[PDB]
Amino acid sequence: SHEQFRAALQLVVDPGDPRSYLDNFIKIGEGSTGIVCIATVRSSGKLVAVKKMDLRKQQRRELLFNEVVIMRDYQHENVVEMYNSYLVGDELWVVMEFLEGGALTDIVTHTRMNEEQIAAVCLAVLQALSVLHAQGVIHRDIKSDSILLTHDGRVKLSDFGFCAQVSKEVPRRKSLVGTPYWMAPELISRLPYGPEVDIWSLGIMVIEMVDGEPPYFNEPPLKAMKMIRDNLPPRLKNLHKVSPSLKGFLDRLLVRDPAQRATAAELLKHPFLAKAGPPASIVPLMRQNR
Amino acid sequence: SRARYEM
Repeated sequence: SHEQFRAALQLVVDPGDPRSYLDNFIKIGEGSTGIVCIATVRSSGKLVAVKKMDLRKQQRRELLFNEVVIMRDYQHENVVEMYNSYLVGDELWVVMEFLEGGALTDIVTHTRMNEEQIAAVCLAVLQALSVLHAQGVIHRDIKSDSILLTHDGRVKLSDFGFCAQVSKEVPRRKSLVGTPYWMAPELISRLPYGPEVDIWSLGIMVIEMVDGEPPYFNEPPLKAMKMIRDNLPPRLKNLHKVSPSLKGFLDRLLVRDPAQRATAAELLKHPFLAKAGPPASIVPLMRQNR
Repeated sequence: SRARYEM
């Protein structure tokens, strides 16, 4: 069964073993599905990232295919580029673009973003989501941890391990997936849902960028979910620290009824995004420059 | 509490 699954993965991944061309693996991160390492390409000295996922440690093993489906089919400026996949012993390894600026989480937990920087993040994320959503791909784990940065401040969406596809034949998903504090209310309620859930989750990430943490963050996950489900949309702690344009923007995101929530395509036209600075504006937020 | 841990 584990052996059964390893055989199945073998048929979809690239042959061989990237240890044959990579040196000096150093762990830089963890997620829910496994670890992320930096590695050096021996021929070039260039750096790549390698995501390692133990097949025996997944809640839903079959979701590991999402790594392969996205790599093969859905590449974009604001999406982390995946180069090759391999089966190495009991682990799936994906060799991918190294985002040397780290994750948006390290920024929001340690500094205050201004609205030029917030708008720049939101615009980049919404450009990615508009393209993904138009092809039926729902990310389902939008949060600051999934947004990665280059040294020069370019913003890219990562961690597609929990994504799903909708289509005319499967118009909604039903699975309980994501990270509790960021989950849409319709998804916690176990209603069938669509791309709208990413827009809610993006709202919660805006609250992260303003407040430093999502709502209810010092409640246990199950209680926080219950509160998201039953209560009016969560509020900024610091409502006085946001412009009316940012507040107006956020009110299109954190809408309980998914039919009334803005779509990514609509949000790209919102006047808040007119504030977006260039990638350069993000650079001073990163650990190496603060 | 304060869980950056997915499902």
